[PDB]
Amino acid sequence: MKIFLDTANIDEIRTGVNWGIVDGVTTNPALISKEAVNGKKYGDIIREILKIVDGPVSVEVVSTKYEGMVEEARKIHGLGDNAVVKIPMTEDGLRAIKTLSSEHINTNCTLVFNPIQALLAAKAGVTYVSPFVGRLDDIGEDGMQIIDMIRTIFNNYIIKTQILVASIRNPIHVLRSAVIGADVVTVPFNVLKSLMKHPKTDEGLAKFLEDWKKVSPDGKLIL
Amino acid sequence: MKIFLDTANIDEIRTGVNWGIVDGVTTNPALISKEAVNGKKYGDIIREILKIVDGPVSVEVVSTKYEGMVEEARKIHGLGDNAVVKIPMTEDGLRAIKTLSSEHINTNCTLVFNPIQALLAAKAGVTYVSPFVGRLDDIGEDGMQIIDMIRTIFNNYIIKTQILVASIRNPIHVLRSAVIGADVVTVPFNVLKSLMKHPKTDEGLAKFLEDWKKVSPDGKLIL
Amino acid sequence: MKIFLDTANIDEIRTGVNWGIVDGVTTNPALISKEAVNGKKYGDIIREILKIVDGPVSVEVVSTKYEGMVEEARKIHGLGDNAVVKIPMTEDGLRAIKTLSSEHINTNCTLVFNPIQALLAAKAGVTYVSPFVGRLDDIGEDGMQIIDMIRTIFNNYIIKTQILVASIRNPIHVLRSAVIGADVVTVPFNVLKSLMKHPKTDEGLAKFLEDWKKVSPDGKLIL
Amino acid sequence: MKIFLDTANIDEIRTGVNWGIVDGVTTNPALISKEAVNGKKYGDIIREILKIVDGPVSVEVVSTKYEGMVEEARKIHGLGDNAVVKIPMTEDGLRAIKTLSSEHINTNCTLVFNPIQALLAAKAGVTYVSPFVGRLDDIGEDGMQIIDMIRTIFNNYIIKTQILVASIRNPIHVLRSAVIGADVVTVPFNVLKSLMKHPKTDEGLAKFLEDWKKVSPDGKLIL
Amino acid sequence: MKIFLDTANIDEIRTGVNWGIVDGVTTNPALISKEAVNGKKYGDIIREILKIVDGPVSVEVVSTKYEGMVEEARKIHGLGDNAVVKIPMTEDGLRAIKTLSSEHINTNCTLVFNPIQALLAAKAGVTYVSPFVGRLDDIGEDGMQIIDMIRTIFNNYIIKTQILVASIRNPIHVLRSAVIGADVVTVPFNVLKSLMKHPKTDEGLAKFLEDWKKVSPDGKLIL
Amino acid sequence: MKIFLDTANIDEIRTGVNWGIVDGVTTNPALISKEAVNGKKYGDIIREILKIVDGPVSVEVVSTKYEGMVEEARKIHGLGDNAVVKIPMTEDGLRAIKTLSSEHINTNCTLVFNPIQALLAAKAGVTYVSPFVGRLDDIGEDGMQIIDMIRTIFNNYIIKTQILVASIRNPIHVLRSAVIGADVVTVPFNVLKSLMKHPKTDEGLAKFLEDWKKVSPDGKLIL
Amino acid sequence: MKIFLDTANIDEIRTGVNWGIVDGVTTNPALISKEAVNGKKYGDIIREILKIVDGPVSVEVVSTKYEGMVEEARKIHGLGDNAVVKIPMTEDGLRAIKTLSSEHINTNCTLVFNPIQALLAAKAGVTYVSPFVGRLDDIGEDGMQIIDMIRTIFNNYIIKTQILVASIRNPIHVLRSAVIGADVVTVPFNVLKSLMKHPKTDEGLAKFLEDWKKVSPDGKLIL
Amino acid sequence: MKIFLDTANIDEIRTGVNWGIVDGVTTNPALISKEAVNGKKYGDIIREILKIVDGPVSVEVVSTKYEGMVEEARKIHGLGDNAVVKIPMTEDGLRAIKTLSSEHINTNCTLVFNPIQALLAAKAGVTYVSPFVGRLDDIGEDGMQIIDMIRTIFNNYIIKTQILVASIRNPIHVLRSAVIGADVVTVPFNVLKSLMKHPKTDEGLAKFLEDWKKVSPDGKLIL
Ligand SMILES: *[C@@H](CO)[C@@H](O)[C@H](O)[C@H](O)COP(=O)(O)O
Ligand SMILES: *[C@@H](CO)[C@@H](O)[C@H](O)[C@H](O)COP(=O)(O)O
Ligand SMILES: *[C@@H](CO)[C@@H](O)[C@H](O)[C@H](O)COP(=O)(O)O
Ligand SMILES: *[C@@H](CO)[C@@H](O)[C@H](O)[C@H](O)COP(=O)(O)O
Ligand SMILES: *[C@@H](CO)[C@@H](O)[C@H](O)[C@H](O)COP(=O)(O)O
Ligand SMILES: *[C@@H](CO)[C@@H](O)[C@H](O)[C@H](O)COP(=O)(O)O
Ligand SMILES: *[C@@H](CO)[C@@H](O)[C@H](O)[C@H](O)COP(=O)(O)O
Ligand SMILES: *[C@@H](CO)[C@@H](O)[C@H](O)[C@H](O)COP(=O)(O)O
Repeated sequence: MKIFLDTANIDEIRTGVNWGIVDGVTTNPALISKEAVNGKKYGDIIREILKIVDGPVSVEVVSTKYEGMVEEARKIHGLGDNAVVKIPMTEDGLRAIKTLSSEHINTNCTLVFNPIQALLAAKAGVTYVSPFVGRLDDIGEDGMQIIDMIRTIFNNYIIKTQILVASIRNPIHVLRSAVIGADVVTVPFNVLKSLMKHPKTDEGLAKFLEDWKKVSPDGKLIL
Repeated sequence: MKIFLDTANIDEIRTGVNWGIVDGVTTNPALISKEAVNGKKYGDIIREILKIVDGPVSVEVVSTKYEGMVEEARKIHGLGDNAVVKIPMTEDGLRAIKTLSSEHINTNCTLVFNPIQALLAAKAGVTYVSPFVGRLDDIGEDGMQIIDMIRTIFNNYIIKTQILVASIRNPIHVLRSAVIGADVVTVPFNVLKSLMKHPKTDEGLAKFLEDWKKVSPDGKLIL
Repeated sequence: MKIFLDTANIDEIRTGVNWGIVDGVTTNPALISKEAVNGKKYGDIIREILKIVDGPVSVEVVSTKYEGMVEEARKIHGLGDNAVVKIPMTEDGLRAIKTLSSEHINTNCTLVFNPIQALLAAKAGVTYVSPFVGRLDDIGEDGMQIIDMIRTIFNNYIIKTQILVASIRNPIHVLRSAVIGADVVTVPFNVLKSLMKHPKTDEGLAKFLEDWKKVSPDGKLIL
Repeated sequence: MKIFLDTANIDEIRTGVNWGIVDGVTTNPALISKEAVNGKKYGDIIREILKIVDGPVSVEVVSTKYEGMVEEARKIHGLGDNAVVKIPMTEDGLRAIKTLSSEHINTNCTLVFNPIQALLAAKAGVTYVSPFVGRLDDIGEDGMQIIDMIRTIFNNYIIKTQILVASIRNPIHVLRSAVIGADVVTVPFNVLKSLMKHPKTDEGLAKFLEDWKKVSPDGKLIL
Repeated sequence: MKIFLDTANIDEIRTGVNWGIVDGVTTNPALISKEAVNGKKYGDIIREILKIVDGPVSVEVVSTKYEGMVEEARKIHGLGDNAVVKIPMTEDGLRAIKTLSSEHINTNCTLVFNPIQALLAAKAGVTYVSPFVGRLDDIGEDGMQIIDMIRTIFNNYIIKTQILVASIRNPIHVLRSAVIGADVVTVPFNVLKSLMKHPKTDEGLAKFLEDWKKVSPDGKLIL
Repeated sequence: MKIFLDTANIDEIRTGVNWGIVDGVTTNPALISKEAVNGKKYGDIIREILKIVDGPVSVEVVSTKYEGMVEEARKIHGLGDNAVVKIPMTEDGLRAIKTLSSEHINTNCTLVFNPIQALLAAKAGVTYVSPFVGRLDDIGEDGMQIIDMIRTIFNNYIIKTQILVASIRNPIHVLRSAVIGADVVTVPFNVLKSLMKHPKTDEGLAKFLEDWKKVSPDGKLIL
Repeated sequence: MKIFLDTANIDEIRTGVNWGIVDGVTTNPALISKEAVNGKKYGDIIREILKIVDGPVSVEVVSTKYEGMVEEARKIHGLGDNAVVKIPMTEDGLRAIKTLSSEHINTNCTLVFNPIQALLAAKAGVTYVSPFVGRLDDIGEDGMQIIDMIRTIFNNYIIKTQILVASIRNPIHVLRSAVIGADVVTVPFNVLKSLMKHPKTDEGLAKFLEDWKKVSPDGKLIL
Repeated sequence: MKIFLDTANIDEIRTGVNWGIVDGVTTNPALISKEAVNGKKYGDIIREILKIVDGPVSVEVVSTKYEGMVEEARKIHGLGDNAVVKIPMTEDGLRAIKTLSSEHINTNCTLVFNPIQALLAAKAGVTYVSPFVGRLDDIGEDGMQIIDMIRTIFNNYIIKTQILVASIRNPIHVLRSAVIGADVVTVPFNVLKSLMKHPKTDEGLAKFLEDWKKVSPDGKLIL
């Protein structure tokens, strides 16, 4: 399972990549506008992320019309080969995905909330589909159930579109995604950081360190 | 999963084709007779759909006897290579399917209501079998259970006939067909258009464009 | 399980009542406005339905504010003892239900789309809660799964609010509701009419008539 | 589980009643007309069965209209207190059932092929409902599944209508009805007699009989 | 769960009665004829078992005709109040069971090999029904599945007939009968003795013995 | 299922109670110190919450030693009859719960992370036990599974301690708690507010309002 | 679920009693012989535990013959009304249990390794039966499966013998016993103390007291 | 499944290796410091184990910083080709694993307590990942459930990191690991010794020896 960082915060992206545990980044217009404050331009932020991340970087078009979407998508693609064009699940979005796929531009269909939407995006040739589990949780349905059904549907038809679980809120979204077999999760930094941690890891490390002081006073392993 | 449009209405077909999510069309004598009013003739309707749709186009014979069905099927085949001959599940229909299969004329066995009917159609060599889920629902049995059994039976014997789910009434027939693994669904236009839609997609799109207005006055993505 | 008729059409209600299989009626503002055209007034439609139907008749308030809802609910209550006040699942609607319940005015909480909303309505003391299965089917979620969860939740806490399955589109919504154990279904007239019918009932009746003609050419039973 | 005999053949009924395992009888127009030959009249056949069978005896109306059904029902009732009036699942039949039940005349609703039909018959007050399992088997659906659903539905609502499994063709219909918990099965005579039999019973009897000739030559148990 | 001994050997019964774990006895013509050798008469054997065993003692008739079975059953009854008359699952056997039940003579229907035979014996009023699990195992059918189905059936109808698992061959027949909830098992003596034993029991005692030798060489518990 | 608000924010508590959907409040030392800023005293905050909430108000002791806990608990209890003393799952906490239970002071055992801790608290007589699902989610285990096991354990032993699900982060914790059958959930305000809402409720209300304008221009229900 | 301490060590018993979570004690000749060193005698140990523990205190006989066991059991009973006589699963042990049960001396059958042994002990009238889960684990079978079967068997027959899970090695034996519904677990002291503990309890407690220092310098709760 | 020995005790390792059932060894700082007492040095213990064991030997770094870990890991690697570097699940440990993996130095990520940590370690390229089942049992969570999830996750993504079950306490951890399909278990010596043994193996051997003595008083097989 690949793990993407769901942020436009450059410092978070740097730190996450410096852990070697981040395989790419997803952004969206909200996450970008959060960071485009106090003189920082959205265009510089996008170029900087594309520079520092070796893996895919998902960047969302803002136009709602087919022509504007394909035009913006070609510009996004021109910024670097790791750019992935994020495109909403709409009638025009699907048309744009089909055209862009034929042009060998990688695409990520976003704002997906049920398995049939996901299937339609795959039929259009989309590289990744992003169902939003947290926003489903918000409306009182277990979002992970939609991930499970997409995985089954994609398995049934040997679909090559990757399932990119998005709107992740907690480490159990991540655990359930991995057990289901989703291709990718995208996580906020706070969630990313918690995935490495466990209280018994902390405790066991402290105890081993104390045990070793009985045999080596300076805490080193001299071999 | 392939998605066909279940209509003889030219504008619905034109619209759904232009969306890029319609892989074919199914018709029947009722659908065609609805469009053959105020001047239009059934031959023009059939020829016009064949022209618009690159994928399979299923057209039903009207004869009930073997010889009439085979003669009408050859005339339907003559209209274009993408024509598929729809034939009812009857003794004469099965004989016709076996004859036409040997002539390499694609066939679609219709009016199928249980799994063993579907198996018999497959044994006669039919290209597609169309179980009617909505008409089973109407009589108080969950029509999707028949799709699940047909899928298992066809998997057991490596059967190459495609399951074409028909008499579809709502987007859950479509969801459950995909989870089962049916090869094709054919859907009325009203159903097809709903498949792309979800209120959270609409809410999330409107919110993203509002966020973007905080960094781009004219709502543009300049890169 | 009670079966209500989901219409404001007086001819449909008269017919279903005469069949003896209609235990009540649900209306909403869409249904009522469909009938109050070309002269007929909405207050007259409501009153005629109250007169015809011996069972509960659900009539929805139009105000969105607590004070207006309660005022409208009292005028609804005053039209006849079988009137039930239909109230939307909103903050003001919950407050209205709590007040009307304390006044021994029967209430029906509507526009419910997940099990926790249904629980909230039951906690406000609502007489009936109406989850909309067909509108969930429309957005790609199996609406009956919400009914199943509500039944389990209500069973857990011995809740007395009745589950009134609404937005019903087909006889399998009805079948599954009964298997789950929902208290009420409300159905449109074309669904109601299908519930009695089965092709093997029709076929068996015809056959038994022919059998009887052998021992009695007139077709009567003389005992 | 009560066990009824599904026949109008007086020799079969006598033979089966003579065994102590027959709790009642069901007839229908076909079963009666098969026996009403060679100067034998349907009225005598019915009266004879009523006299010989302590338990319920189900006798089917032939009128298809409400008023004719109620009039035939009362005449059937007048033939004996054990008579039960068999009435088809139609709009007129439901109306007739509701009238007869209020007159304390026992009823049996027949020609039932799905669970919601069975529920409607129970809601009209019918004493017994008879789903036809064999005729469902004939059309490619496992009829016993319908019994299972009706049992669950009736349990959910504490329904007092007895489930009378009809159109029984083999002893596995009977076994499955008992495991489900149906209240009654009605069986043809050939099925009835097979229910007592098993090859290991026969083989065991013969061995014990031979084992006993070792200790007692004449085959007696002198105590 | 009650536990009976399945034998006619007086020494086995005497030994098992000494243990306090045998609740009754079953015999059959094969078992009785094995002990009636070298001048021991079957009449003596039956009387001595009745005297030794406080609980039910099952003794099988030898006639196959109704009158003879009822006559023999009455002689058996007269031998002691704890006598239970064992009667085969046949047409005359069901008739005899019904007659004897009405005479308040306890009965045990034997040579039962499926659940419907067990149901029929229960409907005749039988006190105990004895399905033969070992003989089903012999013919390649898991005999315990029949016990499971009988338990479910008897539970569905609140049947008072006790399930007496017979033809037991090993301790797992016993374990599974207890997990199912059968009322009684009857076991051969070699099975009965095995039920108390387990190698970890034997090992644990020896070790506790050795431990106590450290504290008290005497081997006593002076309190 | 009772719903508590998990906050010490007086404005949130006022608003939640003014919806009639809040059955009590839980606090802890963190939530209280959040509000005890800029001249507001912790003691006034606790008294104010106890004043405005009619249901239970859980207030946590700060002492870690048994004597300090029982002393603080008696002071908390003295502030009002709705006060519940929140006590951590420690050796001294359990001793304090036992003493306080005998004094008829209601208690809430907090910081519970597995089902056996919950059982020990119930054995001590605790009124409520609070397992922390969100903090389990944080460490990579599905916290709701612990709620499920506690419910089963409590069911097994007819335990009267109420399960109070705490550390709730999202509406699916709430839905799963209700399906499991937990006695109480305690939720932050943001979660509380989301429980009432659904996009289809919003949409349906807007549509009904527009439909009614065709029949009543001023949007009122004049009866 | 009752929790007993499985030890003869006086200080462990004293400590666990003072915690309020120990409902009784089990001993065996090995546990006692461990404490009967450096002067202390087994009689003083047994008498001293009986004094400290209000609940049941199980004390094992050392004789292997019926008469010795019954005599030792009467002497154990004489030591206090809370004494329970532990007797192995052997033929003489079962006889002793039956005799002692009639004398109203409470008993505990030990060295039980499968469900049928437990059933036999229950049929002899034993107060508690102790299956050894840890010693089953040692030989490669999951000992908790035996507890689950015993629970089902005892439920089937409304058996009043309490299941006392023994040879417990870890807190998951305890968890699974509670989920199954065993009546009692007996645990070594090391296991008992771990049952109250969890790292997140420790982390959360330390964090709460840190938060409170921001509003109360001396860490006190003044109300 | 490979079986490693989890000890630094050279006498235990020698013994297990001589049995032929030990495929490798795991150590940690606690285990090593237990043996390096009263003269013996830690560097000598490690070297002797590397010499004795032909299979993998896991030796844990003591530094907590990336640079120190890699330096220590290289000195460990240099001691022999069978050395595996054990590295804790921390941010610096993941970085170290990634670096060492690129240097073709085999690694073992330790102190893993949930499936997502195990996934992270596999993504860093670790040779073996060691979840601690016994430490999870200690805190009241069934540690084997984490092994089951890791196996499923690893199967989903065709991950080549081997699952090395650690913190093993009993032979049922071993049994369940094999049923799940874990790649390796590492066991303490007292667990290892039990894996070969079963009381029925011992009993059957004794019996077969007695049987042979009948046909051969010396006890040999002369062929
Ligand atoms: C792009 C899709 O892969 C992502 O940035 C998604 O927009 C977010 O993951 C959605 O998350 P929120 O629901 O928190 O906006
Ligand atoms: C041909 C078979 O695929 C289709 O046109 C079918 O006739 C329809 O799908 C049947 O649907 P209705 O039950 O709505 O006629
Ligand atoms: C009132 C009970 O809430 C009913 O009239 C419901 O409004 C309808 O059943 C909703 O159905 P539609 O989704 O077809 O409007
Ligand atoms: C009356 C209803 O219980 C019965 O006589 C039914 O008509 C028959 O059981 C129907 O059986 P067939 O399918 O064999 O007519
Ligand atoms: C009487 C009925 O309970 C019993 O004695 C049975 O005949 C035997 O249990 C049958 O056993 P076999 O199959 O071993 O004869
Ligand atoms: C008291 C226990 O019922 C509550 O206030 C709990 O402390 C909180 O619910 C714990 O939640 P957090 O994990 O967010 O502190
Ligand atoms: C008596 C029966 O409850 C207990 O003392 C048992 O002897 C022990 O629980 C057995 O445990 P070990 O297997 O550790 O001896
Ligand atoms: C190394 C593999 O990670 C092993 O030595 C582990 O540290 C131990 O198996 C952990 O066991 P304990 O929980 O008994 O220390």
